[PDB]
Amino acid sequence: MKIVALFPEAVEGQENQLLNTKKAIGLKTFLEERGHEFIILADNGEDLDKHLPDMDVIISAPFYPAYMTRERIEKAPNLKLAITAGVGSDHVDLAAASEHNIGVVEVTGSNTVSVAEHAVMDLLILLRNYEEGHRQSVEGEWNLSQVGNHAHELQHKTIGIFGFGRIGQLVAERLAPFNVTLQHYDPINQQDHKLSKFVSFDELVSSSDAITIHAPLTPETDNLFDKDVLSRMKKHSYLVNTARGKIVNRDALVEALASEHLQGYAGDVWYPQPAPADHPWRTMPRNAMTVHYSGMTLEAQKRIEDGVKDILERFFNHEPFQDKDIIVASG
Amino acid sequence: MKIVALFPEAVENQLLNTKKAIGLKTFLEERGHEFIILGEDLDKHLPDMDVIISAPFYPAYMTRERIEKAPNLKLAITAGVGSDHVDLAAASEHNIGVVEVTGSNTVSVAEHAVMDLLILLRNYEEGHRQSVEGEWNLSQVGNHAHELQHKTIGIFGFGRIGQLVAERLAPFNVTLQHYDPINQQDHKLSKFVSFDELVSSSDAITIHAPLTPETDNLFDKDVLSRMKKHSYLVNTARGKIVNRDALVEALASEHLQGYAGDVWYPQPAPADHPWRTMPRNAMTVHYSGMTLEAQKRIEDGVKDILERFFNHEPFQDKDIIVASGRI
Ligand SMILES: NC(=O)c1ccc[n+]([C@@H]2O[C@H](COP(=O)([O-])OP(=O)(O)OC[C@H]3O[C@@H](n4cnc5c(N)ncnc54)[C@H](O)[C@@H]3O)[C@@H](O)[C@H]2O)c1
Repeated sequence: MKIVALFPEAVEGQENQLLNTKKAIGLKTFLEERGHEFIILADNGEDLDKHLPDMDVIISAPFYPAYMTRERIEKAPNLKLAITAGVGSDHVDLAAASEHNIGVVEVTGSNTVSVAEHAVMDLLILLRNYEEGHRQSVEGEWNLSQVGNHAHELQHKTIGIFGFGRIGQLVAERLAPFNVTLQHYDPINQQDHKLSKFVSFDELVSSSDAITIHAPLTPETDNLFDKDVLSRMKKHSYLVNTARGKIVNRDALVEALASEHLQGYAGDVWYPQPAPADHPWRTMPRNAMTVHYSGMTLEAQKRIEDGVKDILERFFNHEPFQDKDIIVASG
Repeated sequence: MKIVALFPEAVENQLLNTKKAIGLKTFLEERGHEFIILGEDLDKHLPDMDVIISAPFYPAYMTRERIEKAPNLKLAITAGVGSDHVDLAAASEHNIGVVEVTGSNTVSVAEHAVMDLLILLRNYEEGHRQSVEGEWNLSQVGNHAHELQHKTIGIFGFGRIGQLVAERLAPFNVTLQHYDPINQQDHKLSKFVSFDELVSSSDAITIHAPLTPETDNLFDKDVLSRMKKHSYLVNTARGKIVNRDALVEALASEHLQGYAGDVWYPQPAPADHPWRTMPRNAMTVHYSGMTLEAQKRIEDGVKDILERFFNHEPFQDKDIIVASGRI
């Protein structure tokens, strides 16, 4: 079986990174030890194309995805398994993958905590106006009026958690001790929790001091926070989205910041990814974006390495995956 | 009473302001006092002012020279905490009361420190530079990006803020350890530990101690190097606890992966303070006393003092710097 991987390019010195072309999350030996062919693409597109005829299994991370469009899938008569090194498979045409009977699996669980940490950090950076505080530090300055102007304690604020699954809940736990009212909305998790009051969406949107997103990208969350929803959110509120870029309307969110309806936006997830160099989210007012590594913390890497490995093991001998892990099922 | 306030010009829903002036306009003229907001070339005012008010980051200086000229002044209010700007000696002798608003930012400081831990370990600074910069490395940012979870965090100084920081760190599933000269029992939350051990065993250390003669320069070149490789230091206690220049050596050599905090030697930090420019800092200037609800706190306090003064009531001693006749 021939296994193709796309990973970020290794850089001299960065001897830590697991998920790159050099250390390639341990698969070279792991694979080449089991009789299989292993191809790491430093290519993305065009060098991808020359493997489509024969790749048995494709592998990539959401942070740096090999897009499996219908176009590409149809070219891959050998392909049986698309593994997402991480969580988030929107880089794969599920519909076509389904129709060609390719399986699609990601490593559920592997980086939930990481992402929670990143989100509460974002709350803090946003409310505390860390950005201004650090700019002034860096730029020679010392001006408390202008930092002060947007600096808030997180304490006593009301936080709305949109999507109260694994990460939503991890975020509640860590936010609870900061003395803050929690509300959440989830289709299903619609009971009060020890930590959060269930609330309608309408209500989450309008009553939250800031909102953090922990919802999947489904037909309902697709472009959910458009001009209309942003509009309905409290004036001067904040928004944190480390779930998926597309939930939040690229352009609407800009107009919301520039007009100052929204006090700030942070998160680490983009449409599309990689974020093109001129993505307006990079440059826009009062942002605390980072590039997309929150679920790619170093420790997160081991967890991913170990999942991809376990998957490939089960795959190679017809052992059935944990349901956790299956996006599209295959025979 | 005629009440004078110096605040900065506006520019800004800041409260300590020529525009918002912590609400003293209507508050005062609604109980019939005169209210004058301003520059310190209103000497042209101090013959007869009953009360002066200012904030510590933009003081009206009450020099002996000016106090002698100010014979009707009964109350100097500092909108905030820190009355360096008032000659207490003279205050005392001309029986002016000097009072402060003991606005209480323990929680603020704790949040700030916890955020610094996050920014440091997760590699937010690089993560954000790449963003703004239009890059998309991933080896670069991932290379030093860590979960806070599972890390051992050492708290140097287990008073209110340390404790406040513990409670917030607890649900992140880290090992907490602390050193305290007094709370040397295990805490349901942090294991007591010797300072030696704090230094050498901690993944990141946060300083929550007071500036005493034994905390002065405690984090010098020796303790910094006794700390593990690639560890992190966060200091929102006082700048001189950490040796200004040693720490720069400690980053530059990459013994320390990171340093953040909002306290400096001296403060305000000189424009060229090396901690500004040093590698892998997450320093801010020291606002925090400065948050919007720190302003509401001050607002309410300046009001409560003025109200007390007006109805001739007693004060909290915590608020009187120089006591005086009424007071
Ligand atoms: N930044 C990263 O590196 C990274 C890593 C892991 C996960 N994530 C993202 O974070 C999100 C949260 O992941 P998780 O593990 O908590 O998944 P989860 O399944 O535990 O959480 C999703 C929850 O949202 C709810 N939900 C479903 N449809 C909804 C809708 N229309 N409106 C609101 N809520 C809805 C569901 O009830 C579900 O329980 C995921 O969608 C994932 O893509 C990103």
